Amino acid sequence: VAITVQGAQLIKRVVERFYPGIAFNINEGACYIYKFSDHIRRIRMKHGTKYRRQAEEIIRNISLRKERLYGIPVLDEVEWKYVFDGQTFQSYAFEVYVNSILPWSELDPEEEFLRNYRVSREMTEVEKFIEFRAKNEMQIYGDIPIKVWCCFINELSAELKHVPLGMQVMADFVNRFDSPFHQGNRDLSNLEDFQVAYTTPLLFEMCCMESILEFNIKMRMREEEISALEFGDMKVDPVGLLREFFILCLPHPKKINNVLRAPYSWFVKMWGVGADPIVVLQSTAGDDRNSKDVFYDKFRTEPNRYKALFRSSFYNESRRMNEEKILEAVKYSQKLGSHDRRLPLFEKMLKTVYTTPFYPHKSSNMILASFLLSIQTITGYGRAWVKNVSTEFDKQLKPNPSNLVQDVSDLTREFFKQAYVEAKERREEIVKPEDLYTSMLRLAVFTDEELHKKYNSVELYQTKGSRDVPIKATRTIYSINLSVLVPQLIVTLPLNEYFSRVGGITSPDYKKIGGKVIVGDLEATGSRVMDAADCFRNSADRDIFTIAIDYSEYDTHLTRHNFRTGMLQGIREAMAPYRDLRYEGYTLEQIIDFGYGEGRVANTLWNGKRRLFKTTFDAYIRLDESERDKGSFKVPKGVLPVSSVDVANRIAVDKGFDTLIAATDGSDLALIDTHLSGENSTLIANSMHNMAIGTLMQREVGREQPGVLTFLSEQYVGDDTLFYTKLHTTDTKVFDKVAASIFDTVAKCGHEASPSKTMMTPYSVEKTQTHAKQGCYVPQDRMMIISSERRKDIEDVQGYVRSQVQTMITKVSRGFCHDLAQLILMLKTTFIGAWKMKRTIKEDAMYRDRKFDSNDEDGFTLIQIRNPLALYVPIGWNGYGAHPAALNIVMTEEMYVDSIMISKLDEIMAPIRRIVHDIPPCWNETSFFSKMARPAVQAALSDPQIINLVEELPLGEFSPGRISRTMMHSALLKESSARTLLSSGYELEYQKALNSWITQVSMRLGEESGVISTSYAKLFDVYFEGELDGAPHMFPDQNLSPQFYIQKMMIGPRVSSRVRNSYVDRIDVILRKDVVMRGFITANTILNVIEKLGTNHSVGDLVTVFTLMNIETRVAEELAEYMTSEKIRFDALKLLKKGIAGDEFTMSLNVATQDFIDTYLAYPYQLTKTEVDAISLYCTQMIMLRAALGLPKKKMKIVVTDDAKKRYKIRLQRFRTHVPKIKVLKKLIDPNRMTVRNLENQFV
Amino acid sequence: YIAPNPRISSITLTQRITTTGPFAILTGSTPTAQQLNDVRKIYLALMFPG
Amino acid sequence: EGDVLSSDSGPLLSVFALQEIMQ
Repeated sequence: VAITVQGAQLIKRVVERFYPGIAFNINEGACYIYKFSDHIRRIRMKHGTKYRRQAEEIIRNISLRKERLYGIPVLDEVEWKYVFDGQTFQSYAFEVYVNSILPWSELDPEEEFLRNYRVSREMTEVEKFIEFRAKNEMQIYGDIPIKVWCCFINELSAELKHVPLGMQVMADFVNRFDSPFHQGNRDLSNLEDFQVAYTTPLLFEMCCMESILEFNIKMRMREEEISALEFGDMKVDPVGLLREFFILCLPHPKKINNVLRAPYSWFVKMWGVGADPIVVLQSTAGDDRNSKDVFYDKFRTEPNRYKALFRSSFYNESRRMNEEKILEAVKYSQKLGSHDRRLPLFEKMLKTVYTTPFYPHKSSNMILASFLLSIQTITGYGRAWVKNVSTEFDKQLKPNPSNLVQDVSDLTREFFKQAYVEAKERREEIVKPEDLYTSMLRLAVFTDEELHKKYNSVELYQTKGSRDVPIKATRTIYSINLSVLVPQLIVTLPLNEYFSRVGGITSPDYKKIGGKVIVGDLEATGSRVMDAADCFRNSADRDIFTIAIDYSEYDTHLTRHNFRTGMLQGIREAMAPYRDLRYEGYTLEQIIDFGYGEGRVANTLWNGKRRLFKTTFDAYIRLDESERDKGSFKVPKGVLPVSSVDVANRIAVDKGFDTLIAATDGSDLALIDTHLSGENSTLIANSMHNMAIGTLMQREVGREQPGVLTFLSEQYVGDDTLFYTKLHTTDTKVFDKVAASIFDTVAKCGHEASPSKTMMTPYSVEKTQTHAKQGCYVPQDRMMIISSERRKDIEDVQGYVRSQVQTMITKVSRGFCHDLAQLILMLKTTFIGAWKMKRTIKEDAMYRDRKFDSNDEDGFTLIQIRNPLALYVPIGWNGYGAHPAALNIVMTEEMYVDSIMISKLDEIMAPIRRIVHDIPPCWNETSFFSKMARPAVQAALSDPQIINLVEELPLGEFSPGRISRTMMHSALLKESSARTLLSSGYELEYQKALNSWITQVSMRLGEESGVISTSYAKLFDVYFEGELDGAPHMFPDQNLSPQFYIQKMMIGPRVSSRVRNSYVDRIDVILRKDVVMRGFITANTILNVIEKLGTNHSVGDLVTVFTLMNIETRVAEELAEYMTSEKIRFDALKLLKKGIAGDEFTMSLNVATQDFIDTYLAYPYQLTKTEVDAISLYCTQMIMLRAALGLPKKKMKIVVTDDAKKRYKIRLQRFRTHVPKIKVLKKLIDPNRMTVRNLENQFV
Repeated sequence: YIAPNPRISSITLTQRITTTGPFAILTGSTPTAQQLNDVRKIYLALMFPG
Repeated sequence: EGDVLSSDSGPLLSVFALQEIMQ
């Protein structure tokens, strides 16, 4: 019944189907075979050295399998005809697919490429262009080949006795068509064949996702022990909601899903808002509307105050635009596919969306609301051709008295001026001429002629870039030349650091400007449920009416000059207190228009993908005889080149459209005057543009309809506004006039905010893709498991799947099934390093690198199939660990000796016990600067060489610096060659480090002297005693598996800040701020320098020791006081090694905080500050395992008896982890510390 | 040159921790190769007195 | 060199004599 016994039979059966002649034993750590293909056999034929048997050996091992080398069997990969056992179905979706195909008739500039038919022996001017696009657009790179994904569902559908539709349309693709593509399993980036259609990998990636989405639901529906979902009155089947959706996209899935995701997201926002009894989850927090310290009460219901408000004309107009958006996506697919049926289950819900209720306390309404958010992720990573279009500023709106353009431009001048003043109070100033060159390392140049040169030329220019996104179409990224970005670095620096803090008060009548705007970081620091608690409590409040407008194509109306001049007017007038000092000869007012000049951002030439027209061939050669030029600009491989646009537009249209065309030089590609995403002021400026617009929003509402709609909060983030207001009348006519004056303010600014995008609702909040509904948490999961952003190279396979399980902690936290999230990792633990070995071996002997023989030079590489239960063997024993009973608990080596002593885990961890100390090891790979360096570095580099070299060869730790500059020089050649060149070196290392591997007995629970881990708690016993309250805590995030619902029930959501971040990580906060310190060195780096010397003779010998790290000099103050603090304050000198409590579900719980100790911990008082953390980090995993089993909630107490022999073993083992014997003569630390002097008298 | 016993300063000069002074700093320091040459200048002037 | 080590529990009072193996 356990996941380790039932699930391991399935992943073994996948290997029993994939490599069909493999005898697999579970109790072996990893079995080894090999296989080869003749793509490399043909190559050394061409160099002269012919081979003995060309394909005779291939005949020997196809189906007889009778040959095996060195005793190691040789087994072939399965063909495509057999991955579904030759099954066939009716599959009405598949016959919709095959009539929705079209050859040689597509528009060559288009966003998401349609169904092109592959006909063999066709032309090399169209079909090579279509093969050029699909090689860039349709790529399924990642960590797992897509072939074994299709075999995995074939094995998984049999056990659940349920057939997914993604396999039904795939099983008809195997009997009529042989092989869709040839993905090489070594690199996963090459797809060199399409047999019937160019969009065949998109056909599978939307099918290998379609199958998991209904295995996720059907497993979850039995966990809630309900038959089907329940819209507010009627029964509804969730799989029919997806099968009605999968048929509609299947003509053109990247285009259909991008226009159908808008009514699906809008439906979940406005569901339970119009019903008269409304059930909320009563919350309580601070007086500010943005306070995050929230306390939850039980569920209750209340009468709706806004019942008659939804009879208005704002919602009735907004609903028919969304019912149109359903119908336009339908009519585009009713003709391109043969189907006459569409969406019959969803259309019955949108006709009455407001008045139907939604109750979160029943699970049959929370799964359905989560499912519709997770519908849209089948066609992940929309990769799209973009075209190069210009400014076209005749459409740019000129400032007028009748328009608000000049009033917007004078508002935003007073906001950059105000951000500079309020950064002066937080000690954020401009950079100085002294540290101008030192402060240039914040990015990864400066010449008086290179700074005066322009870029509005065909000869020299700027070059665009592009990077992908999860569901959206591919957004651009701007690459600016580094000569003219440093003038933007010097003047936008006290704005990047100022809005970097997380705290803020958002009141409109407050005078300050920093709290009301906020720019987050790359990763969400903390959880998502934890730091979005201000969104939850305002959907649970009867008197908050939130307004959140949306700007469609924000840059096209940021293109206007009104925010360009008004920003630069406020830059110049605020540099007036800095008007005397000169930057390298010239003033500061001259250099701001070197980063915001005319040939910098006003009018610059940009080169993207080119314009191109589809024409005939006979008229092409009659004109191309005069203009055959190249060399100025390049042309894609399908297209035929000409010189200019003016000879390319005269022959433009053709009924046959045989051959393509492209202008190389005479194009005049693109000129843009718009705030770039690449500048240092991207997220600072456009969020201030929402502030200048949003302040004009409150004025016209207050001047046309006064007394109504008072404003209480103002949150401005990237391309979003969020007003927390309250409405003072439930009127049908008056509210219709207030909602009209909001759109008239945006339209008279220049933008066009859609009435279907604008949100004016009482009981629903969306903010930065976090949906809050009626006091609870409705989650989406757009993160996916098949595709990826770029091709991923598995360099640290110990640390890759340890990082991949973090993105599987989040998935089950949004409602994915817990055990289905175990089966995915147990599949994904065997198929990672299978093709990372160079040459073949013979077992129980040496490992052959060179062969020089015709037999073994055919069997090139090996296969390494690890056991599926390598997920559960803990770290430090050459395999990564996650616990089977709960995914959020880190399996460590002290947890392995505990989890076998518990009676409720003798059945689950019975097959785990036989594979420990059985697994193979892990593929664990590991001039200008004379100006841009601190004077700690320049004095150390301009030294006499007789003094500079003694810090390099004999002595010195020196983890950052000139050799790290060489590592920074190794980081810039890293991307192609240095990753590949050392990959030839680690493989010769890994064969020796595998042949010298002996599976060693006598596991140890301990660490070195100068560090300690969570395994320190095994010195003492632990007695589960006491009794606590069995009160079920209340929490907003419903929709969890029972392995996660019971951890949040017994242990509530946290209410304070966690204390377990030790003072070793308090100085990491000092090293987190500096980006010249953040990406390079940290606490494990800086404590090794304290390991080289403690207890010096003067503090003036103390401040200077980290200038010898040659990074900074200011933060040696924080290392002056804290070492003086640890000379005053007690400390255990050791560090803390851990890998636990970092995933975003553990940060939400009330574990590892100061209020967690006071009820769940009882420890002896003779323990230091970093020893009580090692007990508490042990104590967190014990209680989370105590709750996820069903064991009774007790108070964990570590006990020290009076057994005078056992009191001696503790005083012997606490001593050696505090002070080292031999290393005292290395550090020359004094033993007269107060903490280490107590150890004589602690336990006695 | 013969140093004294290292316990003759440990029981009486650095005997009380949580206090430092002029003497308690000088005990934790070893002479360089040139300060040890100036000790040789002290002991030459004590043998040839005036 | 030539240092020896044994099973000791006195953290301060025995490592005083450990430098006597050094000197």
